[PDB]
Amino acid sequence: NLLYDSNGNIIGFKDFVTNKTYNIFPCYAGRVSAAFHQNASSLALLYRNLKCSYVLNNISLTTQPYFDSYLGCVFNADNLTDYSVSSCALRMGSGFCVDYNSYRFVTFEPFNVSFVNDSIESVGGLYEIKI
Amino acid sequence: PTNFTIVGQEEFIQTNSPKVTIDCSLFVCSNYAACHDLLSEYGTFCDNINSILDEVNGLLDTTQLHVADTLMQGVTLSSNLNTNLHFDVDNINFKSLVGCLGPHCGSSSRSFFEDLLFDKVKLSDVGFVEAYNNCTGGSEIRDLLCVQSFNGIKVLPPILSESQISGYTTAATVAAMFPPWSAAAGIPFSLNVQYRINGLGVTMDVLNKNQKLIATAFNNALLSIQNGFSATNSALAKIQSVVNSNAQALNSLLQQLFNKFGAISSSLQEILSRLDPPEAQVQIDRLINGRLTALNAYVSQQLSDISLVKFGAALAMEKVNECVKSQSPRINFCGNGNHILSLVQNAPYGLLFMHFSYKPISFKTVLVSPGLCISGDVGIAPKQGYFIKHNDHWMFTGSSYYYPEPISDKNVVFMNTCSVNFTKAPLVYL
Amino acid sequence: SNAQALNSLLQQLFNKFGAISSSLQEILSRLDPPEAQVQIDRLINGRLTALNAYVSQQLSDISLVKFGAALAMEKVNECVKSQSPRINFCGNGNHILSLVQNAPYGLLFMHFSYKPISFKTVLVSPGLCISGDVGIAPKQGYFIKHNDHWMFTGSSYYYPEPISDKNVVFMNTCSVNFTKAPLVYL
Ligand SMILES: *[C@@H]1O[C@H](CO)[C@@H](O[C@@H]2O[C@H](CO)[C@@H](O)[C@H](O)[C@H]2NC(C)=O)[C@H](O)[C@H]1NC(C)=O
Ligand SMILES: *[C@@H]1O[C@H](CO)[C@@H](O[C@@H]2O[C@H](CO)[C@@H](O)[C@H](O)[C@H]2NC(C)=O)[C@H](O)[C@H]1NC(C)=O
Ligand SMILES: *[C@@H]1O[C@H](CO)[C@@H](O)[C@H](O)[C@H]1NC(C)=O
Ligand SMILES: *[C@@H]1O[C@H](CO)[C@@H](O)[C@H](O)[C@H]1NC(C)=O
Ligand SMILES: *[C@@H]1O[C@H](CO)[C@@H](O)[C@H](O)[C@H]1NC(C)=O
Ligand SMILES: *[C@@H]1O[C@H](CO)[C@@H](O)[C@H](O)[C@H]1NC(C)=O
Ligand SMILES: *[C@@H]1O[C@H](CO)[C@@H](O)[C@H](O)[C@H]1NC(C)=O
Ligand SMILES: *[C@@H]1O[C@H](CO)[C@@H](O)[C@H](O)[C@H]1NC(C)=O
Ligand SMILES: *[C@@H]1O[C@H](CO)[C@@H](O)[C@H](O)[C@H]1NC(C)=O
Repeated sequence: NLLYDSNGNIIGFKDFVTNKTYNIFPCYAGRVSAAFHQNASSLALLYRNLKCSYVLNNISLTTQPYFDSYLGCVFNADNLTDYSVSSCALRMGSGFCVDYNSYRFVTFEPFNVSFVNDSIESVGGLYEIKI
Repeated sequence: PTNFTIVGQEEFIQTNSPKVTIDCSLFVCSNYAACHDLLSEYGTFCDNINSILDEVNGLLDTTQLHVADTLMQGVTLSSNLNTNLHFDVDNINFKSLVGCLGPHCGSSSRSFFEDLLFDKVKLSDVGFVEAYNNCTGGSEIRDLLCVQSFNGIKVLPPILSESQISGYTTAATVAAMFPPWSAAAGIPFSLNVQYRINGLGVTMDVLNKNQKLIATAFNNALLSIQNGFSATNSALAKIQSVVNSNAQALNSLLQQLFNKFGAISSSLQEILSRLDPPEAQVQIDRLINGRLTALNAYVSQQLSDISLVKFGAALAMEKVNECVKSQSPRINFCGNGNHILSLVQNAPYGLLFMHFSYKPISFKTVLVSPGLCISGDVGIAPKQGYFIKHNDHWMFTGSSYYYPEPISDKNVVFMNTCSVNFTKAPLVYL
Repeated sequence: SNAQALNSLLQQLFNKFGAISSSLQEILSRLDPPEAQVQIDRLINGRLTALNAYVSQQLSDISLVKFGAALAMEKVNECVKSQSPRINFCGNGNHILSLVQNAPYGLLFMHFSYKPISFKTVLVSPGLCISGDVGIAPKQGYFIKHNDHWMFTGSSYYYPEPISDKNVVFMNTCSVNFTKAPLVYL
């Protein structure tokens, strides 16, 4: 009548009155990430590995702006992933950051290569070098 | 030696480690008020565990930032430089070691080598993200990561993705092959290889006459290192070892929630539904003690293990500084044998170094002299090589390639008084 | 960190550890010794566990300061008293020298480096092939054209100098991609 795993958990079930096989899964009991800046008043919320629909329909219901990111669902922050910041104090992961000016979800690029306007070919056997 | 070749050797050095976060209350208790009221007596273990975990996770990010800064210390590239048609210089093919795909030169930094290396292990940061995204939805089998994430144990991604370290390694590799060559003291790659080979005791004539052969040997060694991964190589084993150890540790920590520890049951629901309140508070105490002991043991093990990967990352930084960007007079440091140069690439939780070495294949027996004494009772000693006698005339030869050369002032050391066991040759004037 | 660790170790004496009172003098008249032994056992076990955890943490932390002191000794040996041919070891950049001073629970190193401020673009050549089909290569620098003459310049400062025998390296056979200048007799 039951189906167990190789550890001692419960995955299966069989109703003896209807002859139907069911499965068992635990519902969400995760955690929330909160980014806060001492100059602001509100918070920047992040539900990791969750679609915004699952949060708005099952977890809770808020009246704040929200969007979907690579890490999860972000609340109280706009989508500005095309702007890079060198120095960040709110690191979220996977090269993302939260800036305050009002929270903005931006990228993290701390190091960049210095570019020079010189050629790469050799004309007459000579190269262009800055001394 | 009378004939030589170039060989390649790979090495993997671990830099980062998966970041594990545990929820004390959700691990010891679960949605139960009596368990929390009884745990409130031990009001110091959870905060200390959280503080130790945060201190552990901070240093990994700091070390990753240090490595990222070290990889791009003095890299200076050119603006008019694209990788879609510029991938070979001086008969050296390096297309399989550069990224920068597309017009924007971004969002795809891993090359063919890094792709082949990453396609072996799936439990990377992107792997953990894709695994955790599959816990809400689907009627497939229940993965262990999802049942671990619902109890408090969760793996968080690092602050810098692998696609950024790949773009740094790509720039570091490109900076050594196009002007300005700010990775080889400002000389081309072929001339740098020639000078490194000549510094071992090889003449310049054989290097100038056999440049294409050296390039072909370098390409063959690179291809061998590339296609030598579909085997039992130790690099892939070292890469899989950390993931396997982390998985085993997480499983052993999760299995601690199904032990009675001297109580009557491993579930608080069975205890709070069959025993009276004033007596049921005895088994919960034993369960809490056992779970706190397990958590303390895991925290101690993690804190003891972190220092190893920290020192490994320090050694990797030193290797990048003293083997890739420059060559230091240190024997058997970068690689075993006559070291020429080394290249660096990214790898799951660390770096992969490819060292190129000079290996002879055929030898010839000769007679040599450590020094000579000439007319003015003046001693002459070889710089790097030996003195031979060919066609009844003293000449000089190298220590790594048999090529006789006439004795000149550019390969000898003078001494105002020669030793007592020097060959007497009072017919050589300089 | 030391202050926080000491405070956390001190706060362990105010916990009950499942007993009826956190203090030891409190339960000496309101409870019998046969019933107070079990209460004292819990406190003893908790305090011993806390002490063992603190000892383990200290023993784990000592190795870090040991490695740091070893690195400081190596730095003093190879950066202050002398300069070893190692790149990006003492500092980050063109290292010149370093000085050492005493610091609370450690040492402070002051490294001095050479930093350019203005650049000039020029045309350089990695080597030359001269009259006797012989190759000449710069030791540390480049070969440039100045006043229609082949001169030598440094890699860190622009100063044209005449080509001599103390700043070049000779080779009996020049490479295939060396600049041909059959007028520079040396
Ligand atoms: C968040 O912002 C990013 C960047 O502005 C959006 O990504 C762009 O989406 C448009 C429309 O799909 C594409 O045409 C662009 O090519 C995308 N750019 C990049 C860099 O990916 C993204 O769609 C926005 N919304 C979300 C939910 O991420
Ligand atoms: C000498 O210079 C020539 C000209 O740049 C090189 O010839 C080129 O070599 C690259 C790399 O193999 C090829 O992609 C080009 O197609 C070649 N161009 C021509 C016109 O042949 C040559 O390889 C250089 N030789 C050395 C030893 O550096
Ligand atoms: C379920 O299956 C058993 C055996 O095939 C049968 O005896 C029983 O009547 C079934 N029950 C229903 C509700 O169909
Ligand atoms: C808010 O930002 C301003 C400008 O950066 C700064 O002067 C001020 O100290 C900040 N306030 C707090 C509470 O940090
Ligand atoms: C979440 O809410 C949706 C919409 O009300 C519903 O269809 C779904 O069954 C809910 N899921 C859970 C786990 O409650
Ligand atoms: C490069 O990084 C530095 C410091 O991190 C920053 O000041 C600069 O603006 C960056 N440049 C670019 C083009 O991102
Ligand atoms: C780069 O240099 C070329 C020639 O000197 C010039 O035509 C071009 O405008 C320069 N570009 C920039 C961005 O300075
Ligand atoms: C050195 O070995 C290679 C490969 O065996 C061969 O092609 C070449 O001719 C050899 N050189 C000499 C001088 O024997
Ligand atoms: C997640 O589920 C989807 C269902 O289509 C599947 O295609 C994908 O491979 C799964 N990912 C992982 C990491 O299991």
